[PDB]
Amino acid sequence: QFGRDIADTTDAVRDPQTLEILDITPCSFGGVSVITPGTNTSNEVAVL
Amino acid sequence: NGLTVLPPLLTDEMIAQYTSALLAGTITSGWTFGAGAALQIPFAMQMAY
Ligand SMILES: *[C@@H]1O[C@H](CO)[C@@H](O)[C@H](O)[C@H]1NC(C)=O
Repeated sequence: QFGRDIADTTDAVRDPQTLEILDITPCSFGGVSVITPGTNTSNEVAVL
Repeated sequence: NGLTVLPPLLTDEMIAQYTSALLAGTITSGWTFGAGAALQIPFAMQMAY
């Protein structure tokens, strides 16, 4: 009915209605990093 | 799952450019490229040093 990764994270499921098979991928997340020169030089920034 | 893997700053195809520069210095210029100047020297004379 459902599938596990090497570390026992669940990573696939059957739809119980149409018995086709779905992968589960986490919703994307990550660090917002601000690239800045020194404030003395400029107030402009770029965001990674 | 909260866990992340960040990339290295020097990519593997760019570490391999430094190892190439280090041995291409070593093969053409002995140790001298450590002491600032890459002085060429023919290799059978480097091995005599
Ligand atoms: C940087 O900011 C400090 C504090 O205002 C100031 O003393 C210094 O002169 C500044 N230097 C430059 C290059 O802007």
